[PDB]
Amino acid sequence: QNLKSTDRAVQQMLDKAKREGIQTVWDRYEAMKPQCGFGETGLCCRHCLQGPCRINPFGDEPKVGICGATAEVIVARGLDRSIAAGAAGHSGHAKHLAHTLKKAVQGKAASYMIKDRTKLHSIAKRLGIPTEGQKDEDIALEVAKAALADFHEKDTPVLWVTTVLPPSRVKVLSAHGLIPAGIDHEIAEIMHRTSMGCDADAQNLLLGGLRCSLADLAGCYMGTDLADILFGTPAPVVTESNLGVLKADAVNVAVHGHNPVLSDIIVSVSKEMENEARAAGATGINVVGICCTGNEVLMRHGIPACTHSVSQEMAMITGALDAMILDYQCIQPSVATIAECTGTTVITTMEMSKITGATHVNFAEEAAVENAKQILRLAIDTFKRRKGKPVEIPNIKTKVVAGFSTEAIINALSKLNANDPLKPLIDNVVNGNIRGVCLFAGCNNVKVPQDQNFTTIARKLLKQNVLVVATGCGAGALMRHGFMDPANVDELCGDGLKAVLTAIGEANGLGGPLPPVLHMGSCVDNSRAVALVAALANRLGVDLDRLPVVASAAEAMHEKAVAIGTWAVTIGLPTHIGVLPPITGSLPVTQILTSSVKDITGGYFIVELDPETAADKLLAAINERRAGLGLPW
Amino acid sequence: QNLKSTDRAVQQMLDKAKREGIQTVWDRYEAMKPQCGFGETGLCCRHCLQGPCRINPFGDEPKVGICGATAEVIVARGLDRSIAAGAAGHSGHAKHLAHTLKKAVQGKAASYMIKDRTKLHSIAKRLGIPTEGQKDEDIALEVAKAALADFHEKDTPVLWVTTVLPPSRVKVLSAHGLIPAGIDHEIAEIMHRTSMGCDADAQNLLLGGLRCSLADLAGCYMGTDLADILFGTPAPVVTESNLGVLKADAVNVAVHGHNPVLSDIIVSVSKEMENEARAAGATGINVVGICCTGNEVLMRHGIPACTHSVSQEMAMITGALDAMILDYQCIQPSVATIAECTGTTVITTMEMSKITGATHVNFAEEAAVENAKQILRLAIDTFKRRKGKPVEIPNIKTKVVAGFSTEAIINALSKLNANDPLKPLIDNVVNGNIRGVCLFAGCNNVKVPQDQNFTTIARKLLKQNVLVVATGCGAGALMRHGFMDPANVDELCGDGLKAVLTAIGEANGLGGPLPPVLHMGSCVDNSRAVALVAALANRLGVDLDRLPVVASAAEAMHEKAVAIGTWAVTIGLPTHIGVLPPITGSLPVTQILTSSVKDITGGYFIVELDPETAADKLLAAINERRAGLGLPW
Ligand code: SF4
Ligand code: SF4
Ligand code: FES
Ligand code: FES
Repeated sequence: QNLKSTDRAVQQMLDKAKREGIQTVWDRYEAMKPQCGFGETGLCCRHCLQGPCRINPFGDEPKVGICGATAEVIVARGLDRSIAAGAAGHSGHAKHLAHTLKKAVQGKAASYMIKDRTKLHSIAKRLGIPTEGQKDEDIALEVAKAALADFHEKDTPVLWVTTVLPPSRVKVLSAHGLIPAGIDHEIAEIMHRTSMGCDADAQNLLLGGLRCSLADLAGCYMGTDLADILFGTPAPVVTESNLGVLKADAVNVAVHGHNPVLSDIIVSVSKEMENEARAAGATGINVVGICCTGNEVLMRHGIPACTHSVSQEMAMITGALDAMILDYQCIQPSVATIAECTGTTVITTMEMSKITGATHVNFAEEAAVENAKQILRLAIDTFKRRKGKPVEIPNIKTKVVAGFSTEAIINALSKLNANDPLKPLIDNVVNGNIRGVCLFAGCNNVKVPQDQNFTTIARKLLKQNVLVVATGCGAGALMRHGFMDPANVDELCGDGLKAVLTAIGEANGLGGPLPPVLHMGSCVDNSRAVALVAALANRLGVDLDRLPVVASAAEAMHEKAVAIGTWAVTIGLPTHIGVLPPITGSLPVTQILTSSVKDITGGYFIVELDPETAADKLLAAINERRAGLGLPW
Repeated sequence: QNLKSTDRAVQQMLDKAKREGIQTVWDRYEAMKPQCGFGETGLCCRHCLQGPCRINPFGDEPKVGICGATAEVIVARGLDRSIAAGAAGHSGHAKHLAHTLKKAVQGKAASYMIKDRTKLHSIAKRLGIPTEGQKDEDIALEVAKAALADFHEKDTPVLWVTTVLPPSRVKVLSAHGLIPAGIDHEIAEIMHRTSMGCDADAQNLLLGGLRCSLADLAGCYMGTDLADILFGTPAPVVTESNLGVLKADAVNVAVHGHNPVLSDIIVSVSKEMENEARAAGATGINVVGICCTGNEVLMRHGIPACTHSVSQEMAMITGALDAMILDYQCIQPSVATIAECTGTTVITTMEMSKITGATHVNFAEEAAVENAKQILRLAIDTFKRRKGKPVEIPNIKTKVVAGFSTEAIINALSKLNANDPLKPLIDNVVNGNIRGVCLFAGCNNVKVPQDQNFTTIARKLLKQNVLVVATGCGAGALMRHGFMDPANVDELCGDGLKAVLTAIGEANGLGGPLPPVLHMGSCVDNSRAVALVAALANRLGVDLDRLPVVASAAEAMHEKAVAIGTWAVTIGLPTHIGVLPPITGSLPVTQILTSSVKDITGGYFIVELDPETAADKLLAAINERRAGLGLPW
């Protein structure tokens, strides 16, 4: 099973699924092989009913689409639609939160409130909204109005782009026409320009893609900002991860999907119901996280993470998962079928994300607590049906220190330099104790043995003194293999990095170091990494494409991950992707994305499927940035 | 060549392309066969980087997508993305016009103005904008603001849906949650819900598709409304169509694409430049139309239509097409390559729609006349380079009576009943002289011999006394085969229909009938057919799904045509599609779209590739509607 996942708890559940005849994502992948090489290379188009069109990567006809679309047009149009789809997910999430904040401060949803007043006022100031003499509720109404206004054209560009990057970066982007006019405007323009008989110039198409990726960045930053207002900015927390966080004698409830509007309410209402759960024979309600909504409640509340991404079905295979509470995105719809076998109650809550065979409980913010109780009573009832049944929870978990919002990182660093917190970090980049920074982001993918690329690359970079930060299921991969446990710093980190993590941790009273990898949150919380990197660029007086900072979507899957990698390139970072995106069927598109975009944004994709080679390429990119700043490397 | 096109002028140009070795759309189609059956049936998904996933229509594995997506989910998600793409095109067009109207009345674009003041005031009244005591420019600013507001959520739904359908239809749609909240909002929600791990219930997905199709309807109606304000509501005109409208001794300039913002300015500036063209040896500038922008200037100015859709390359093969002036959508990008062979100057004008190898002249409304002169001077220069070269313009053209906006149809009918214009039409539906109404819409498709389905179906329906109306390239097909020439009424029309067309035409002083088919305009002007049908429903006091009115996208191609067919079903019409959409790989999705949607909206798709059978099915649908109104049939 280690060819499927490097996670031992997942391997144990794969053996249970095999002997019980429960088909998994890995079995469905095997059944799909060999996969279509036209789609794998990007040389397929179904944008009109004259299709499907395909182009042989090599050889004879077909060489061109029926309408005359070349390989470079077809590849660029498909990639642009993936970016637009990713932007539609992250910004759908953000829009949901904007509507929740508005309802809250209009008195329409009393289960929600302004929890981080400080962040509300800072966002208002950043956006140019006056706070002096204003009621918090009125400021929040104006922030929610500004959030919603960024979805459409108006007399300003998207402010969750132009106010969150330094002016010199905005200027570079504006000079190339890359600043989005409106988030949903750009998504629709992509769908228009990529439809039949429209845009048919690869560079033009890909510039539109870069712009739409910044609409995705705006949605991510907006979702982090609004979720911090509503639910609190994360601070360092200690918890655990992997399937051993399930407890046979508790009602085990996973929150899965993306939006904390849902998750966060499940967490508080579940403790409210301890006594009812005990009344049912359970010790209590054990809320656990899957995917980004799990990361949201891990970061804010220390809720333990059960699993992530490709292995999500394995939580159900234990037999102990009484409920899986879903909102949207990244939920394998197989979970509704598996539930018939495992007893789990799978519950959808959002009207635009239903799964045939799952129970639907409409969630309304206006009725959030009651809707939550309804949902948790189904969970308790499911716990009751499994009294007497043995379960197989692998007794495998790791310790996880997390909660490293950008505010938390700056506060930690301020213990070493109170009035210039970023300076101790920059000092150690300059003296070589920190070689650079790498952000691990994005998914697992069934094509890659689960977590192998994240852990292989992260081990090489940590030994070379790279400060590693992580989000989403990249953070999930690293947490489940111990990279968020400070007890593993000696094993994993180079001496320079160890010295810095230890100095910061001691100054923070820890009696030891920060963990090897800093968990910066969910995938929208890649925006926190942008805030940190923009702050470092501003403090140094250089643009982002001069910093020794890189990103790696080492096992990417979702259209959202393609959008994140594309905005990482657009804001100026060397950006590794460890699965093949469907671009290899066009050399000119590949050359743009891996080379000539350097002359546009200064960032660039590094496509590399072999993780040791990827680590070497990421180190070379870091070291090239060091050299360009005149630093030793 | 008649297996490729039923148009004799196209056949002649196909012989010229063959002996000159110029590859055409039909050759690229042959080179693509056999096409992929997974894509043809809809059983392919590339929504994440675990893909491509496919499902065998029959047999053994693969049976399910890697994430667990079933065939019905994959088929429904692909269809929903096509609807969203279509909505993105028509509403991109509409948004462009809204911005042009705003610029015009703010003094920012003096080449544009309020030409149809009457329509401006009626649209304002329909939208609820006050006109009394207001400056036309202020009313127009408020209409343009309302147009732009319909792209995003606000305190009202999309008004270019709810104000253009009768209240009883709005109520039906609202009861099913189908009224769009914002045009670009719905497009983005589709892209979100269809991304990996999101919506996975076929009925839920398809309800979202129906709602997004009404966003496309709103974009079409908004684009017709705004283009009528700016450029005038069409009234009946007489012109010609097919390649014989090109003139060897003139500078031949085709306007191609969709938006009249461009086309309409080319038309007036070209007459301004007669003397310059004569100075170059030409008799003048001969502007001709291709595709919908050609339909826009045909309807408003009587500009002759050269060709449409699948045969658009053939205009260039004549050797006489000096320039092809493009905006966006439905332009085969092959035209940029063919131009190297034919001498034509292909000029793009919109920054989101470029074609490698074509000259780009940025068009700005603020500089429209100067930009137009620049463009037409390239055309004159191209004419000069071909002095001495023989050309081969087929001497084949038809007479075309067109210009039948809904206002023009009502005015024509008012000559028979001044204060109740729709009553003479309804009287003749009741007495059986008019069996029903059929709208032909949408594209040609290289899979169908060009125009064969439109003309075969239209001949059967006209003999059975159906009033036939047409738009877009359906109108193009029928015009090029003589269906818009009143001299062909005796040949084509049943005695009842002939009597009505003659009575209306005589009352209009024509000394003869209206033409066999009424041209209602471009594809956004399918909204004119909606206005007529909604007016008839309102006058009868019944909803649209009780009228004997059907639609046929007999040779559909573009995602826009899929969106139009889907909103035709959503507003209550039986809607034929004469090519296979990628739904046959899911019986449950097919059953929804062809049968159970009748219980939701009262409309339904009729998929039928054989045109004689399609005509029989369309007549049965009309006659079932007649029977339900208690009428003989
Ligand atoms: S848009 Fe062009 S390449 Fe794509 S399916 Fe249609 S004809 Fe083929
Ligand atoms: S979304 Fe599901 S069906 Fe589609 S490519 Fe990804 S794994 Fe395959
Ligand atoms: S031919 Fe396989 S993805 Fe289209
Ligand atoms: S397998 Fe051919 S369209 Fe994907």
